[PDB]
Amino acid sequence: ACPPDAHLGCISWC
Amino acid sequence: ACPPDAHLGCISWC
Amino acid sequence: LYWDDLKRKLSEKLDSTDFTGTIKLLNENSYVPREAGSQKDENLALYVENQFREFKLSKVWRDQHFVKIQVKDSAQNSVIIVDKNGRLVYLVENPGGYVAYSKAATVTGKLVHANFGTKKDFEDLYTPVNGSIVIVRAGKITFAEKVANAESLNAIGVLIYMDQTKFPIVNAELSFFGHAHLGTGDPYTPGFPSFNHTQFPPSRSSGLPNIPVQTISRAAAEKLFGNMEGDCPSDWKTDSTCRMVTSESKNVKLTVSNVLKEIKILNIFGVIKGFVEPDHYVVVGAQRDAWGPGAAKSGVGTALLLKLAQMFSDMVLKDGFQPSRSIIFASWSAGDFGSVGATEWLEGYLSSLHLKAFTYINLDKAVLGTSNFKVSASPLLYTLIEKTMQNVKHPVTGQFLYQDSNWASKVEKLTLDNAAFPFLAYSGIPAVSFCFCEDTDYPYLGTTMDTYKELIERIPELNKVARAAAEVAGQFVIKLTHDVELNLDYERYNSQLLSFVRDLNQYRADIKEMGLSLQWLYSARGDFFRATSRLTTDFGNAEKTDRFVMKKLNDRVMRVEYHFLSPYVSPKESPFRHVFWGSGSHTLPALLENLKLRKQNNGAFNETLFRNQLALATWTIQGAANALSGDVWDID
Amino acid sequence: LYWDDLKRKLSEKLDSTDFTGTIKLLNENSYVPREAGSQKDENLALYVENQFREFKLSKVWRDQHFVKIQVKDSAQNSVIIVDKNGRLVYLVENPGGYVAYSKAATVTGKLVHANFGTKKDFEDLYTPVNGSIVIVRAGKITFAEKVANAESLNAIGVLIYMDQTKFPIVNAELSFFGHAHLGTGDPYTPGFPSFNHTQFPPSRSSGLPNIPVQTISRAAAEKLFGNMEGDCPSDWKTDSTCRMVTSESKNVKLTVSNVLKEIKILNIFGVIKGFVEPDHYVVVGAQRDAWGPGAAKSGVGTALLLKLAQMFSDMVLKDGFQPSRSIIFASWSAGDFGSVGATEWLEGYLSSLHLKAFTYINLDKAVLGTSNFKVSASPLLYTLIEKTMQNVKHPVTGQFLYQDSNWASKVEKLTLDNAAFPFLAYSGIPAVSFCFCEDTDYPYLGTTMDTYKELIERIPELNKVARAAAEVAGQFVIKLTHDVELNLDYERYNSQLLSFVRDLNQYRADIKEMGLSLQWLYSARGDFFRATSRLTTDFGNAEKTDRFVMKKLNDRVMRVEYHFLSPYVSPKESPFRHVFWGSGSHTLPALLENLKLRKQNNGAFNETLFRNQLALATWTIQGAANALSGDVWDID
Ligand SMILES: *[C@@H]1O[C@H](CO)[C@@H](O[C@@H]2O[C@H](CO)[C@@H](O)[C@H](O)[C@H]2NC(C)=O)[C@H](O)[C@H]1NC(C)=O
Ligand SMILES: *[C@@H]1O[C@H](CO)[C@@H](O[C@@H]2O[C@H](CO)[C@@H](O)[C@H](O)[C@H]2NC(C)=O)[C@H](O)[C@H]1NC(C)=O
Ligand SMILES: *[C@@H]1O[C@H](CO)[C@@H](O[C@@H]2O[C@H](CO)[C@@H](O)[C@H](O)[C@H]2NC(C)=O)[C@H](O)[C@H]1NC(C)=O
Ligand SMILES: *[C@@H]1O[C@H](CO)[C@@H](O[C@@H]2O[C@H](CO)[C@@H](O)[C@H](O)[C@H]2NC(C)=O)[C@H](O)[C@H]1NC(C)=O
Ligand SMILES: *CC(=O)N1CN(C(=O)C*)CN(C(=O)C*)C1
Ligand SMILES: *CC(=O)N1CN(C(=O)C*)CN(C(=O)C*)C1
Ligand SMILES: [Ca+2]
Ligand SMILES: [Ca+2]
Repeated sequence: ACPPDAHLGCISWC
Repeated sequence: ACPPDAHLGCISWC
Repeated sequence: LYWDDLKRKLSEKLDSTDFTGTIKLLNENSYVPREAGSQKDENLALYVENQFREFKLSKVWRDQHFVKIQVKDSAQNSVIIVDKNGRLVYLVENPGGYVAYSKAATVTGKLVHANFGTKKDFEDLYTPVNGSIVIVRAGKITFAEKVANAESLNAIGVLIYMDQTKFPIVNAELSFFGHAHLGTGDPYTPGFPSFNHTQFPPSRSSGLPNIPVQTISRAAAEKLFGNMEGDCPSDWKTDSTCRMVTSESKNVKLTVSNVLKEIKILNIFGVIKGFVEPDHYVVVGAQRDAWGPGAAKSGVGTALLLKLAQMFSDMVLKDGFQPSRSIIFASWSAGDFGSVGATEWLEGYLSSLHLKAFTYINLDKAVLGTSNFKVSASPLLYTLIEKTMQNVKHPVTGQFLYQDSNWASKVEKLTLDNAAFPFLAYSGIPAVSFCFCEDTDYPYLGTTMDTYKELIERIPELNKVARAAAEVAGQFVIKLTHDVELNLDYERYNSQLLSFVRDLNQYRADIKEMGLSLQWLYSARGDFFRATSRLTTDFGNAEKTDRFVMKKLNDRVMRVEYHFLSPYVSPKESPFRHVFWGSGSHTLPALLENLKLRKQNNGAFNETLFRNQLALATWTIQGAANALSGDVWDID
Repeated sequence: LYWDDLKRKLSEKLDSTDFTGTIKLLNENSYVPREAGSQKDENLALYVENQFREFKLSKVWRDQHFVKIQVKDSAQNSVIIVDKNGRLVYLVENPGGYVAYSKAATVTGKLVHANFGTKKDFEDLYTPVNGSIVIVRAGKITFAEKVANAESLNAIGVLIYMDQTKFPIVNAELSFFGHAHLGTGDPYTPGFPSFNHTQFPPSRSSGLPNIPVQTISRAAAEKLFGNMEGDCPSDWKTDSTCRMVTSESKNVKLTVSNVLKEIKILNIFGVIKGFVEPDHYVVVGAQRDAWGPGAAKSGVGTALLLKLAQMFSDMVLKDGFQPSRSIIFASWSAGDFGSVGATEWLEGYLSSLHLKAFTYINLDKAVLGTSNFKVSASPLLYTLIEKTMQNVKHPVTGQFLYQDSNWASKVEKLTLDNAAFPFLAYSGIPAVSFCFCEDTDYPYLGTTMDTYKELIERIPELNKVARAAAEVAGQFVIKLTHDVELNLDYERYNSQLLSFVRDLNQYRADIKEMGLSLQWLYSARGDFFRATSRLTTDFGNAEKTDRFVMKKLNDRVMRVEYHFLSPYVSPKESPFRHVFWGSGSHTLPALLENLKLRKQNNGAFNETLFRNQLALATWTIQGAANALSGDVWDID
């Protein structure tokens, strides 16, 4: 599982 | 005066 | 200290360094995922920079670039099946992943399978692709090439999937990422650096596709195959569920949406300055960024970068290691988008790098398996590589890596997705990339399952294997920096030249019909050969002690790679100028490509082009021999 | 030996060497005339080569090129006046001379005077030239530029004459020669060498005109003026007989015929090898070929080449002169057709020359008069030049050449017809050309009256004057080869950068309107400045004795000129890549040219171009500063 905050590791729209 | 053999010094048509 | 001393000290450091622990640490939540320019990429950048400081390297520094990346946005990325009227029949998938630098567009058409999407895959299809959408399996070539090939046959969009056979993944729903820039670097600063000083002028790379591209799950692909007819050639060796063409009533509509974002990226550097010629250096490099957790993609390489810089710093600080030449360690961002961070550094500091950076070692994907040790590199590095394989041992078997006598003749050239490629093809820095590898591709690359868990489960011996990757690269560093010879084998280019002349000799009739001759190419290959003999003789007679005569000889070695960069093309419009390893109509392969088309006789052959190609390839080779030979007045 | 020792020994050799005798000898019948590639050119080539051998130079050698030259053929070259129906009115002239690389064609139209044919001459005309023939006076710019300017305003042909005022020639019937290639080198091998190995592929230079061009006598011009109306602006300062436009009933028809010949040309070389760094060298060069006898055009320069090589060989063989670096002496052919022999050498051996040839000294037309000493060069050479003028004496007055403090700010840049131009603009070798000169052009250049008789009659002091030209160049050679510093002043580029920024600052409103900024250019100029200070500091602290640290510093000096060669353009399509001294849209002048057109607001300004120009000029400068500054990791 990616962490719940995965979006902070994404420049693409999460 | 150029020499009488001037043509030998010419690649252009003399 | 001597080679033997340095080999043992390295062996020691290696024996005690903890590789899996470093990789495990890079898979922690703060670093995952770490798409280039994201908070988590930045976090890992700061970690790496801070580690470099702790290691007390001569100098630690960073570069900042603003680059343009087309990324998935909030809108629908979808593939749906549509009756011949446009009416929905079935949504297939809203894919999780995306393909960067895809065209944003919505397109509808037949679906035609093209295997891997190689030129020959396209050649051999019975179904025409003009005006239809293509589906291709991942593998063999880059996404960018798949798309370019398709677009050149007037395809209207592309789907990419992972077949079960080539990619045995339990989960059939798995998403995946990549890019379709046919190139490296920021597509919006082709041939110049993404620095504020440029003020970002309007400028677009020829490598950007003009059709949409999207990744889909295997599940999605199977649903589409269930709407398609025609058995796939069994020599494709895909799954049974494979099919070739949409049924007569059925179309598919691809919608992709993305936005062009300016992203700040960080390259993080350290150097260990040399003791004698500190202004000359090797570069060791690893991608830090990734879509998903990127344990194999970026973490392994980043771990190796870290441990290498640490060990070498210990060796210098503690065991009296004195490299004559310097060592730069580079942690690159935006590798996942096409070696972007590395390329911008090269473009930014070319004037500083020229004949100073004399080799590049890439660390990415150095550990994917344990079966094979595969390498790709400049011929200049083959001998060093050979020596290294003969004295480094496999981590599983206890045997030396050098099993195959003929290994050098099987080496594949660097490709567009490898970060060593621009080092060699654009800046003419000899470069090497290597891995412990299976015959299979590591299937989790570009997916959310590229984790430490998966890596160690698949490679229980990870730590020993990583230790062996590190030893390969460390030996390269030492042989490259410690001695008074470089370990760059210029003689290796003689067989590359033979191969080329041999291939060209096949077309002697075509040459004869054109009133042309091979004498001068033959003669230039002989000049190159003789120039290498003389240089090797000069090495043999040199007072090794005499640092001036050794510098003169070595500087000639340091111009060899450079002189194969075509001096006739615009480095902005054709950056891969290396006539052997680059891309475009100035390369030696391109010259053969063209000439082959003459037998075909289709008016595909361009004779004016071929005459100019032959001229410039001839003189580039002759000019390289002439320069290697010594001073102008000494040429015969 | 010290500078003082070497200066005196040179002075001695000079005092005894016989200049006029050498020039007289080169005007003998075997050498006259000596159009490039002619029997007589070849004869003089063999003489020169044999002399070099007699001088016992380290090595004597020759290069052979086959180049394409368009020359006058057997058919009619004529200008006739024609009534408005085509009926002959008057043959004006069958001219003796011709313009090489003219279009072969016959054209009829009005005749319109355009003074010298500068862009501004064309701007300021009231008569439109679209569709008519132009007449222009020789001078100010090259024939090639005259023609290009005319062709760009859709003129249909060109006539060139020598007005009495600017050219006081008793004989009004005198013919004259030149070329109209807007370029250097063989027009049919643009950007690559004219060597058999290329097999001469189809390839044509952008610099070839597409309209006909012809030289005519003053007599001929006067006859035409007697068919024309309109007084010429008195600020033209031409003769009274001048007029501007053909009368209403009168046309003129120009017919020119020529043939494209493959010609073998010879470059003849000697070298005096250096004692310490023989692989680095200065080059000294002189045109050997000419249409007509070419005493001033080629003989003076060739005489200087010979005597210089002789004296230097004596100095080494006899007086213990030990130059650290080598000296090449080059006798070029096909200079009269646009520095062709020199250009092909540069293109042929670029890989061998790169950062090895560190200066070029041209000798052509070094003696035209006695009034003024004029020089054109790389800024890198200004200080050496200054020092040389302060210690060399005028041959007529006994006073030092350095009269003017501000001389450096009045220097005009090298132009297309000077053979130093390609050395600097294409290969990035600092170069210098110089002369004793009048305010007038020497009127016999390109005519059959360029003889020894005319030269000595006009310059009775010829021998002393030639002796002084030789001393200038000899001092350059010694200062450049003898010391452990180079005498290349990198700091000179700071004022060139100031000038550029100052000019650009005039257009700050335009920059602001475009949302652009000058901060980075300003900042890059400061970086360059600081990098020059540090380097000069490093020189000041160096152990001069220590040959390694002196080589490191000097090698940085030897990259300065090179780093101003634009790395963004194709050297084949834009060979004059030097951003200061070259030609094309990548230069710094070009950037201002474009930006000036914005105020004009005519849609002449190209904003996308200007944005790309600013970016690349900025980074070229920044990149030069960065590289001069030291190692990559040391940049701020
Ligand atoms: C260099 O360029 C970048 C991108 O153009 C600049 O960063 C942006 O600045 C604008 C204006 O202040 C902000 O609105 C953006 O959020 C920034 N973009 C990012 C971080 O992607 C940066 O300021 C420039 N640096 C200079 C001029 O020193
Ligand atoms: C065959 O190749 C030649 C050489 O590359 C192409 O010619 C160039 O065409 C462009 C515009 O199309 C011109 O601006 C160049 O000057 C041309 N170069 C030369 C040397 O001719 C040509 O277009 C190609 N033709 C075919 C058959 O595709
Ligand atoms: C190099 O090229 C030149 C010119 O193409 C060759 O000289 C010509 O050779 C032809 C064929 O023998 C003759 O008819 C011409 O008279 C020669 N041209 C000249 C001197 O202008 C020359 O032979 C070639 N050299 C080689 C192949 O070694
Ligand atoms: C203004 O200048 C631009 C940039 O040089 C010119 O654009 C190029 O045009 C060619 C064909 O005309 C294209 O193949 C290039 O890709 C263009 N480059 C760029 C960066 O746009 C443009 O043609 C010029 N336009 C005007 C007003 O003349
Ligand atoms: C958890 C994970 O790795 N992924 C991949 N993504 C990125 O790398 C940006 C996308 N993603 C999101 O949570 C947005 C899931
Ligand atoms: C005598 C002389 O110098 N000229 C100039 N020409 C050349 O230089 C070729 C032409 N010419 C001829 O005799 C053909 C007269
Ligand atoms: Ca870029
Ligand atoms: Ca050429």
